[PDB]
Amino acid sequence: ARQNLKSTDRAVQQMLDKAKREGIQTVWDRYEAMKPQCGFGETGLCCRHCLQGPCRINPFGDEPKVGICGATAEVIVARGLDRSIAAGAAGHSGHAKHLAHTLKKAVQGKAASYMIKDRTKLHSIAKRLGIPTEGQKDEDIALEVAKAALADFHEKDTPVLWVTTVLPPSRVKVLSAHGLIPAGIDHEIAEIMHRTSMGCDADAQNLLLGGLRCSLADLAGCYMGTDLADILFGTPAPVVTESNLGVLKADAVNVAVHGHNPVLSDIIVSVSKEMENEARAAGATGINVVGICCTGNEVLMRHGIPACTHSVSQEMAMITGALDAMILDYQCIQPSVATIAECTGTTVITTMEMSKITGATHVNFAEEAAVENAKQILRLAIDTFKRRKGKPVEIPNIKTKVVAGFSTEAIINALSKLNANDPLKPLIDNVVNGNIRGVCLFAGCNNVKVPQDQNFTTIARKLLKQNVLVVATGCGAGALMRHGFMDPANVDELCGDGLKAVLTAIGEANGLGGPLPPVLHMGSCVDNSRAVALVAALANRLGVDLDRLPVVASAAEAMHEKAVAIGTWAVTIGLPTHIGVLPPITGSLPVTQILTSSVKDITGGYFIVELDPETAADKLLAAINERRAGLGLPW
Amino acid sequence: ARQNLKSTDRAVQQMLDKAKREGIQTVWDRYEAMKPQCGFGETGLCCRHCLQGPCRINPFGDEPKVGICGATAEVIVARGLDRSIAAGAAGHSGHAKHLAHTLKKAVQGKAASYMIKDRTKLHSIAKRLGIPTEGQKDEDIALEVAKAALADFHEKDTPVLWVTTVLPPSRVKVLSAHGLIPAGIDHEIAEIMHRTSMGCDADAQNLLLGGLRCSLADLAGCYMGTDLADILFGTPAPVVTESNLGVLKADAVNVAVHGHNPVLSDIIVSVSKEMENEARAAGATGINVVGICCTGNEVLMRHGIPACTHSVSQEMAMITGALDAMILDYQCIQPSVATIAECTGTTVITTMEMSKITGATHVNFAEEAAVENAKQILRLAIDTFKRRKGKPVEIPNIKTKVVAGFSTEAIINALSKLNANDPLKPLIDNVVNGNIRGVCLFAGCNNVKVPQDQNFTTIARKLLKQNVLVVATGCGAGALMRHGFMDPANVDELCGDGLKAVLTAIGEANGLGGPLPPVLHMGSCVDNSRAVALVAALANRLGVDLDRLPVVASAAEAMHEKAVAIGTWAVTIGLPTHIGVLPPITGSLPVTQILTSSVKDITGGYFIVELDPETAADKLLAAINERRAGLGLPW
Ligand code: SF4
Ligand code: SF4
Ligand code: FES
Ligand code: FES
Ligand SMILES: [Fe+3]
Ligand SMILES: [Fe+3]
Repeated sequence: ARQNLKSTDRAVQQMLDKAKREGIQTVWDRYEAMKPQCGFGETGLCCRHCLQGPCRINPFGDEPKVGICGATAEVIVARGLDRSIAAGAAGHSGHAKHLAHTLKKAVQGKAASYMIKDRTKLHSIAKRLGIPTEGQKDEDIALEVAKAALADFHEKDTPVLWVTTVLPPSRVKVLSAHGLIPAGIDHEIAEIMHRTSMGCDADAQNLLLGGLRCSLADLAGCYMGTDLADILFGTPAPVVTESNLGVLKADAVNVAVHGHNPVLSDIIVSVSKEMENEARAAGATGINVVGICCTGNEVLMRHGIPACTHSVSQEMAMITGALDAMILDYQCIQPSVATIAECTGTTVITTMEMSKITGATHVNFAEEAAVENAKQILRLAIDTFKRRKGKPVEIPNIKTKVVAGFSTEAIINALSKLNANDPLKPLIDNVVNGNIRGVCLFAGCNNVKVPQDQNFTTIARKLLKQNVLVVATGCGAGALMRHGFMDPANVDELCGDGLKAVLTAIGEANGLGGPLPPVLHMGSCVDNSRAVALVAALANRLGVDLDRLPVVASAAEAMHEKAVAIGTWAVTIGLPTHIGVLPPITGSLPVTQILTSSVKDITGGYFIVELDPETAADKLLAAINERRAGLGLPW
Repeated sequence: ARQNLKSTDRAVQQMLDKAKREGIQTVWDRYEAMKPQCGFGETGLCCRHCLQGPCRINPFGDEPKVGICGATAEVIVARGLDRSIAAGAAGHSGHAKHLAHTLKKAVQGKAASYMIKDRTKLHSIAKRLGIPTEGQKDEDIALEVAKAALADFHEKDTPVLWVTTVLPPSRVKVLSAHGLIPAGIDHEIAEIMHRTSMGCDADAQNLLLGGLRCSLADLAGCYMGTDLADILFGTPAPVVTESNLGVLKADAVNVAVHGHNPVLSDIIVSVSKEMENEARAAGATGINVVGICCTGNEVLMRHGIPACTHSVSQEMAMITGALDAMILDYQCIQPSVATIAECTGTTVITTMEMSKITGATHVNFAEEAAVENAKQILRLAIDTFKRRKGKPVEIPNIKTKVVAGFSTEAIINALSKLNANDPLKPLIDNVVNGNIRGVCLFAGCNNVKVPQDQNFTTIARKLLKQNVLVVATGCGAGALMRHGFMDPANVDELCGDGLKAVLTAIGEANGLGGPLPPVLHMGSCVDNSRAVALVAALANRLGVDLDRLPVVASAAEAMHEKAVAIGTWAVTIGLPTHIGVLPPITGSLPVTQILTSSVKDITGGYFIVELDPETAADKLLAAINERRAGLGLPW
């Protein structure tokens, strides 16, 4: 088996060979077993929204041509897409809401393991929301912020403030004119589920406008999540760490935090440090916390916790034989981990009531008892380490250096070393003079249909050589970090001369041995909201709307409904947005044309669907350069 | 073509012949074109919750056996079902919320077309909710009720009051012990969409418990909808009217109200009466408003507006050639109506922003301008009548007499004529002495897979002969009314001697020429909440929980996600609940076993899946009789 056809990560390839000889089924094996996949589903031409279904429509040929109730291909495709957007928005609803309740508990004295760690961020959020701070106690300010967060989930006398206060007024005006500003986060989710149910909305344009509005409810959840996590756990600043499977250590208790919410992982990290002696009593060197997926990104960004792996290759951490525990909250966890754990010895532990996996151990994690619950969880990990005494493990000796922690505040601060009172100006100067061609955000998942990381690295290499400033989040950041794109030592190899000059000038002004890394890691998937903050700040500084900026996004290997939601809000706020996997929309040309073309006339953004990464890079460059030309700039 | 294989309604058969010779495609033709339907979808063994899909699992045989992410058949089936429940709950969220906003506007002076029509109901709801009334203005009481309604959509310091205040404390306690009381209506909908997204909840029991909780959010929406509609439009009392296509009149402007919300249809009815002279100026006798689906049920129950048709046969009203307008809000409207309108001349008019149909005319309907918007809509209808001057129409001369309007208040009042201060006692006495074997609620849709009305009438006939008191809502009530089950003249033919004696004694005490009708029409689908009120009142009077009462439900020909949600809350509140179509759960035996068996140990209710109606009737009788035996009663 040619493992490089499955993943371009050599550590993953090594574990795939191990899984094969041990007879352990992987995500790639389950994919092979699924081929050929259903063409109706692949194109979006299937509906199960009532008990008269399933209905399907032949992409081409003869009957069936229409759903039983009369639903056309346009309607069916648009309804399916809208439900995916709502599902993504719901995941970010759950995440943000979790943090809002935690902040509220903390400042009410009900969860002493949590506290206001970033007072400056708290006050800045309060001011943005219009909440008074002068003469007010921090705990009361925080209580008001938490109440405002929770209020954005339902209808009230104002729209969703985590949309209207985070985008420039001109953008809010454009969106309002089209009826696209959400009334409430969970309100929009419910309205999508209603309008897409049988015998309701049956006009493609109307349905898709609803989807754009629900995508902004998702944006609000993301931005709220980042805001609240920064208050509770600290705003990221530049950090140095490592990534890939080689960060596991045979002589340590290896504990992966996996899922999404720092409410959980942040405490695991702090408590693990207090349990060092207890781990040593058990014959370990200590507890080695490592990250998977977004919650890994959260603790990487804030604490420099090394990232083990991401997304599609998550099972491979277990295959090493050295993963003593995998601590889960929710989202993007392959439920296969629960059965693979039987083979590998790993203790898989769920912690949230709405996210259990048959065969896992469930240990409820209450914010009110976070430290004690964390100790219980970590003691299971220690017991597991003891059980593998004398057992061979195979940790690929493969890892990269990673510089990360580029929050928007961190980026502005780094730039301020070149211009203290106008920090964005040096960036803009270099866009204008051509040293920086534009900005591309890589975001989102890996997808088993695409050799792992192949689209991210192929596109990033082409853009970097063309002097594009590249930023990344989520498992896109994960892909790029595992392939060396966050190691400043690789700037000479990867970057165009203009971009190199800029990364070097900024790094040198920040007292570094040299440049910023080739790609700036802006955090987890909710932290795509940080990229919004940066872009909106640039828009405001320039006095133009986001759809005039040379900024694009690429979900190069997208998988989750959350990726569909984020991609859709990227388009809604005005960005050309690449998706590198086939979305289930191709069964309807009219829907495809709306999403890739006519939406430009509504929001200024648009999707670029392109499965070939070299071609995608060309299309992204063309989009950046069109923006440059629109600003009167050379390109 | 043997049209009786499609529908057992002779008026529908006649219109099917007309559609055939005119080449107009119908729902039955679109169904035929869809055969054979996908077996993966039919069994629930398909997942499209991420862009790695579509995934499927062979019901039997070889691979694929598991989803790409590791999702088992149990997980996939349970996640799909949970999303259907959430979608149903969302439709009732939208409906109830619409009414809450309307009530609020009315009493704030912003929508003068609306008012408090049922003051007694307003005060009784206030008291149930714990809202003070003494010394308070009606408008302020109503404002508090509307605010309480809107508050139940989100988390707050109390659970959903439209669950906890409408079920007996012992039932609330059972549900609370299992964590099943909703925190907020839209909150639960969003949590379902989150937990069922990729890489989240992956334990069938955990998922299904979540579904039961979300079904109670649906119950709350239903009960809220009925409560608010009764306040605004009046609580139904016994009425006499007619049903089936023969209620259309060639010499009148025929206007169908179709969809769900009385906010719209109630005004159409009142305004149509004011426009009689304008219709006569146009050469009509007047405006003949007729009902389709639930909004038809709403105006039938309150005003005796005749019901034209229901559910699967809705297109047939248009095929007569005499339907001048079809006025739509949302839900259960086949979008085919928009294209069929081109052939038939009918003006199809949408009115709600989130429910448009390509090719229809959209006329926005604002509560703030209800009368003017209604006149605009009706003037389109009048213009349409004028266009068919001299054109032959074919209205089947087929209709039945219908006695309806049996709200729970109406039922209690009718019983009170036998016992003024203990109205429920005569009903209970007759259950105990065997004159009434038990109670069966028929609810829900028709479904093109089942010859229209065949399950409803077959099951009802068997139960009535066995002295079961039958009540009905929605298009189940529609089926039964179109086949004569709401005409008291048919009591001798249909009813067992015991039931006849009871219906006669109650009717005679209410001053009738004779009995109540064979089946009691309790209203629209949200008015399934009326049946809950009745059953809960019986439970409270007897001092036992609902799962000890000889009461069952049958969604004999279910279709919509709303039917799945209602069926699931029927089970959750403790009822044996029949479904007469194949739900997409058979691909997982463990899920099937939970829903049809082990859930008894949680809530006392359970599903009875049975496609053969004679067998379903036997199973329903067995369930009733088991309840009788549990109470120590003969059977
Ligand atoms: S909603 Fe329409 S297209 Fe979808 S399953 Fe039902 S009948 Fe088929
Ligand atoms: S969630 Fe799992 S089972 Fe569903 S489509 Fe994605 S990979 Fe397949
Ligand atoms: S027919 Fe395959 S996804 Fe429905
Ligand atoms: S394979 Fe047919 S419903 Fe998906
Ligand atoms: Fe993530
Ligand atoms: Fe209905």
